[PDB]
Amino acid sequence: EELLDLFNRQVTQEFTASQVYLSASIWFDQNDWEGMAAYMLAESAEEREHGLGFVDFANKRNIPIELQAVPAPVSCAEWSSPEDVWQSILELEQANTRSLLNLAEAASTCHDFAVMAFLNPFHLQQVNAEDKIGSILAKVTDENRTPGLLRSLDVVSF
Amino acid sequence: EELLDLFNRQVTQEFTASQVYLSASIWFDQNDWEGMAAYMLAESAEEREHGLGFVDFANKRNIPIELQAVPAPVSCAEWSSPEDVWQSILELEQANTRSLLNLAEAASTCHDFAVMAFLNPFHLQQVNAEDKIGSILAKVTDENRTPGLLRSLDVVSF
Amino acid sequence: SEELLDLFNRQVTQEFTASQVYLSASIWFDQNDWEGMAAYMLAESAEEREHGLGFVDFANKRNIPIELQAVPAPVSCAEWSSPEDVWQSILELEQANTRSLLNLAEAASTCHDFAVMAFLNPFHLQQVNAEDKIGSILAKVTDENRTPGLLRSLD
Amino acid sequence: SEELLDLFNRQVTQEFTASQVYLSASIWFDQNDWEGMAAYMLAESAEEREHGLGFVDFANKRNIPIELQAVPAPVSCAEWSSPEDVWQSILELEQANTRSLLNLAEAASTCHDFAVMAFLNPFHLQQVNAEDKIGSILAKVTDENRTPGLLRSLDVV
Amino acid sequence: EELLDLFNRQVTQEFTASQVYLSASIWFDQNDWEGMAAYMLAESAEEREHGLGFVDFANKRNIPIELQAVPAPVSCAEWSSPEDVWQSILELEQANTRSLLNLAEAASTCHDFAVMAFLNPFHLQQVNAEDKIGSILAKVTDENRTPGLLRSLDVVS
Amino acid sequence: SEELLDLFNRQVTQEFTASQVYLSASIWFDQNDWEGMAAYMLAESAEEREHGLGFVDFANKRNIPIELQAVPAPVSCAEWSSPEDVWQSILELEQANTRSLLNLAEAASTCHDFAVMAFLNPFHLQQVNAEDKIGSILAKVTDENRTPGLLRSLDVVSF
Ligand SMILES: [Fe+3]
Ligand SMILES: [Fe+3]
Ligand SMILES: [Fe+3]
Ligand SMILES: [Fe+3]
Ligand SMILES: [Fe+3]
Ligand SMILES: [Fe+3]
Repeated sequence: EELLDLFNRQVTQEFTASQVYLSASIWFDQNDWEGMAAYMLAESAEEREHGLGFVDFANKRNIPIELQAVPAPVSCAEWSSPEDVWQSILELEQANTRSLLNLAEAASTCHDFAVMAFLNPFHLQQVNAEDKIGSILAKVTDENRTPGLLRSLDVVSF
Repeated sequence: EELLDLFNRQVTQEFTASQVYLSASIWFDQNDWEGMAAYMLAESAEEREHGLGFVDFANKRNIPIELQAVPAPVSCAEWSSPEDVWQSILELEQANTRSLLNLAEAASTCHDFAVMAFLNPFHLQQVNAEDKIGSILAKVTDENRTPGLLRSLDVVSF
Repeated sequence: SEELLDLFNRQVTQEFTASQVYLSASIWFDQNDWEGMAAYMLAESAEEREHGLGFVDFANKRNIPIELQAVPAPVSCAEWSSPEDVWQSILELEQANTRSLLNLAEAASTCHDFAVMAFLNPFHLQQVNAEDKIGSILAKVTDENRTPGLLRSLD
Repeated sequence: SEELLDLFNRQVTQEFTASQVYLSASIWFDQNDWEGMAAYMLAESAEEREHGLGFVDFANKRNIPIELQAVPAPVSCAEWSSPEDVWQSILELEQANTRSLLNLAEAASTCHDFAVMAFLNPFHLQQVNAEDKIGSILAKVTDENRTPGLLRSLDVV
Repeated sequence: EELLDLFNRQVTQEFTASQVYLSASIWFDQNDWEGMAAYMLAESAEEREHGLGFVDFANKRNIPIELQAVPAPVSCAEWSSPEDVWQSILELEQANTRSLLNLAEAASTCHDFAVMAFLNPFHLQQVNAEDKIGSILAKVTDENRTPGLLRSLDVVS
Repeated sequence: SEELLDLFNRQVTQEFTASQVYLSASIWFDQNDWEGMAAYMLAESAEEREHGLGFVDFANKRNIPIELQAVPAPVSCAEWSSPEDVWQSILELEQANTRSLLNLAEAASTCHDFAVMAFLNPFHLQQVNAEDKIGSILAKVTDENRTPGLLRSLDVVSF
């Protein structure tokens, strides 16, 4: 079953994203962006919570879950500035949205109304996540035009 | 794109509805039905809030909103009793409902799960609204069979 | 449209039917001195009645004619002889409850009745939880009843 | 004795029957935009079910075997055309409810079943109150319904 | 009466300004200036409240009100930066002020003391509004001389 | 010190690996209607992840570069068929967690890295408590499961 493999994968995607968020916190912390680091860390925990929510529903609905490996984050090796980090995070959220939409498609094809109902809050959370990340990225990109100015986004606002 | 156009039209319909409700408040106040007036004023505000909720979601989801003219209400030229006003308000809500349904249809066809999730509470609200306005119109039509009687219940209820 | 309106009317019957079966289970348990299991069944009986009354309220608001049907006599109680038999029947009840909701949602879907489908969502998720809760209780009951008297300690 | 046990089972059914009849009254009232009277009937529907539950509880304690019967479909609601028709059916229902409790009490009395007679006492008094209140409402409805629209006033109370 | 047509006009002008504020909110939100967007959204609501205030007064004083179309905001098509938006909003407020002054003019010629009294707080509100928009626009125009810096006005409020 | 810097990195991986193993135990228990044991495992999964994050934080402060590695898929779950099997695996996991900390501490001792040793101290004591508590639960489980049904009683009662 496709629906069931995709549900598994979704758990994996949430934990993958949690680890990518953690990688972002690390790069920020190492480069003394403690505000952006705390934001990424908080998002890491929340992504893990989403994974757990998927796990709990699957268990209730007798969808067998077998935990997969959580792949090592790869984009950190390339990051040179906060702009690069926030852009990777945007891509991560876009990919998170795409995987949920694929899972919803499979559910819709199966007439699985319970799964579709379960996913609705996630669909709306993704809209809010891509908007928030996108907006932060816009701010960072604008402020990084003047040397040192972005270092005030961090200290003040986050 | 059909879903962008319909999403924009939904915004217009909410604000059109807001103005129609305001027109109703005005007719009521000018004819000394202050309770019925207060109710229409409350609704006018709430319809505008729905509109703002659509705009907010559209902004987040990158659906470009271009605000359109809000047309002049016209039913208020033909009103001559409260019954006429409540009947037009029922028909407004029926058109608000139809319009949400067209939107949902477009989103369904596009497999736009986030838009469909967003609309759900509005579908349920429209059930409530058509029911509440139907009920008031029934009461108005019944009480208006005895002279003076309708007036005694603007003054009490509302 | 006719099919959707009659399935909605028959969902009310299903909810009340399930209420009565829960009540039946409560009775068997009380008669056989399982007051803890009887209390649980009595609470679910009230809750299934409330679900019915939710369906009724919604139909009234959406102008779906409701005509209340006979609520059938519960019949599994004639054959229950252990708690296990009762909880197995309640599990079957919930699985049937789930299928009737899914059929209704299937007819709404066909009719493009977005409002009805939205109404049903919380109920689909409630049935997921109900089947899981019942299934778990039955697993426990089945395991504990392997030793004489032990199940009496769960109650 | 057999007859007493029969009648006790029956009473449970009668309570749940009346619960459904009150629900049918709520429905007709809601459908016809009498939300106040519909609220009233809904609350009574709940209450009748609680009475039935109290009989089941007692029977279980006293080892009167109960076996739940079908709850018949309400029938009056097909022919109601105005609130007067509904309140009239509900008065009859309560009148019927009183008769079955009195019959059950007769059977208990013949058996010298003092515990059953004691259990029934608060219900006999509740039935007096119920018939009084329903009768009183029916009287208002029937009076106020002589002026078009005036009964809609009662409902907003 | 010109006095009556101008009073109706004024309602349309308050609602037009509400819609124009809403269009500025949208442009800001779409361009990730969430602080400016919130500010414009609150002003949109307040202009609607002013309109509603004129409507209520007109009803009380038997000034027949007939609601006009609220035209579509047009400046938003050409905005490219926050400076452009704020400049349009200043122009809206200036227009808002002239219209109130024209209404007061008509009221004065008619010796309509009640309308003049009703308008007093709005005249003083407009002085405040022009001053406040003018001051934000001066900050915006100054800060936008250094790339990124304006993005700090938004974030700090 | 590269040995030190690698072992520290590997310790993060070990804490997150343990987090996932505890999640897998939680899942087994839930699937098999042991909701009390499943809650306990879930709690422990969060706690191990917290330890991992504490090691990350200290590394960042101390300029020990952390590069996150793959967190391996739990595999003991395939073999579990009773709660005893699950708790046995979790004992062995903790024993492994203990050995990894001790090896890290050895490396820090060789390097005279007093700050790393001081940092590890609370974890060494936590590991004593952890092994003791899992070992104790495993003893109870093993005893109660000698009578059919009895172990259920103590998922539902206790936990
Ligand atoms: Fe997520
Ligand atoms: Fe609306
Ligand atoms: Fe149910
Ligand atoms: Fe009764
Ligand atoms: Fe103004
Ligand atoms: Fe650890």
